[PDB]
Amino acid sequence: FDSFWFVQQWPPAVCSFQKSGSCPGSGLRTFTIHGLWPQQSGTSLTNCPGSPFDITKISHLQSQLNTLWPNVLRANNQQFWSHEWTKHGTCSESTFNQAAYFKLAVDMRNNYDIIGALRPHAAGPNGRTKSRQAIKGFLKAKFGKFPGLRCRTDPQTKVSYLVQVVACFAQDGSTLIDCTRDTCGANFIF
Repeated sequence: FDSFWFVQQWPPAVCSFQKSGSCPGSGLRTFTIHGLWPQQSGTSLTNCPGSPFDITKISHLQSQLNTLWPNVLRANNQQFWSHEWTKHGTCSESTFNQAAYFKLAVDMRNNYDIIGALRPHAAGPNGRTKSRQAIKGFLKAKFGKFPGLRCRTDPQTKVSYLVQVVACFAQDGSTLIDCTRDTCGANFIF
């Protein structure tokens, strides 16, 4: 792999697309971790053969993980961590074992406070229209590089909502680099 995509999601927006059934994320008011995806040639590496998920290897991080990496769609956190490790984590196992991988994600989250970067410039979430250029600019100002913005379109109203923010990292897992792909248009609701 040549880089990492550190993906954070906005729980309320994510759950807004679940028009049936429960969605624990409906009540969260902070960006949470979706995942840390190893990349190669502008594409996500997935389902690499590797070690099976082992909860005892990340036992010392259970408090941080339950707070920062909750399953927002269902009330089973461990299953979410297991799914993310098997689908993405195994692809960077040659240099980051399971314990270091989850620690990386937690550290990244603690060092990339999205709302904290937006709040002072009146760009915090308020269910109103925001500009892709403005949001990317504010984040670049605070963190030094351009983030990747991901959106989803409501099938009923055709309105676009910001659901995830990506921070791109070099393969060392600490050097921030510019992201180059957004799925958001010029404007979206946040």
